Amino acid sequence: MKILLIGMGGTIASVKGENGYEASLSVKEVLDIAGIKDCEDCDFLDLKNVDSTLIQPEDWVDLAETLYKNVKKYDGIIVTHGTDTLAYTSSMISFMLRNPPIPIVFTGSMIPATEENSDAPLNLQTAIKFATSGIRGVYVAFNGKVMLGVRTSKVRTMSRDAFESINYPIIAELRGEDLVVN
Amino acid sequence: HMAVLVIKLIPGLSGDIFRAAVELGYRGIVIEGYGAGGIPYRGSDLLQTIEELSKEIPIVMTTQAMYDGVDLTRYKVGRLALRAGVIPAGDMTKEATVTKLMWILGHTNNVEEIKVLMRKNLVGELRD
Repeated sequence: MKILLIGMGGTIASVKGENGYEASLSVKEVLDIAGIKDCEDCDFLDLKNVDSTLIQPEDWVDLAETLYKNVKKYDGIIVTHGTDTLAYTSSMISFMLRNPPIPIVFTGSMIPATEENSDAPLNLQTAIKFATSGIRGVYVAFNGKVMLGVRTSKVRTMSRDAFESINYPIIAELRGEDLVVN
Repeated sequence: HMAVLVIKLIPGLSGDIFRAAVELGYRGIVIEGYGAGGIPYRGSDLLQTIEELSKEIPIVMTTQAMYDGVDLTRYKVGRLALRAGVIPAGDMTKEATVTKLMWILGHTNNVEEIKVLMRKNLVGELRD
């Protein structure tokens, strides 16, 4: 029932202006604009609002501490993140939060949630479905697939199918409203 | 977090930059090798440089290829790299390899200890 969404920024939350500025949506605003209206009993925490290319190892320490202080309070946690370093973060958090009590699911999107053809809604709904599965650990949700976080790599730079599980089976895959684990 | 350097192996690559890295205070080095992994045993001073440095800092070997891991027992260049003290990354992703090494270095600086840990499946990253 109870999910925490933690925002780190990234393309999913990006908003650019004709006058050249670049702004960012809080994680609650991302979900709203993505049209996710059935995420009830969800809390929101904005940890960062950065292009993930800026991420440094200090950010992993801060994220891990924040995760540690929430894993007992929620049944699942979702972290929205830019795709450029998403797999470094999911990998480091896997080593830092050794075997957590709940699913922690990193996700993002190749197209800002503000665009009408965005992959944000699919990725958020996949993450939300898995964060309720009772399957503990650190994962990445992307393009309808759930992948072990410490086995995930960004494989494409300009395609919706940006991430793959390398040398390890995909954990679950979306078919309709159902995550299938085999 | 400790500073690690990641260098892609290319034809003719020298041990130069590796000494410079150690001299700069880098605490670990990852080399993306070819195929199943290894170090050229002639044509450069790279292997001799690594024999020395692998004693001071962990030198880890992964692959530039995307799929299947390294296996340094497979070829002479791999077995010689092992003899030189190279730590294999097995079937880990590059992101797991880098972050795992960084995480380990937070806890220890003993290269032989780092080597046991890199080779141990800590959280599902590796087939050991």
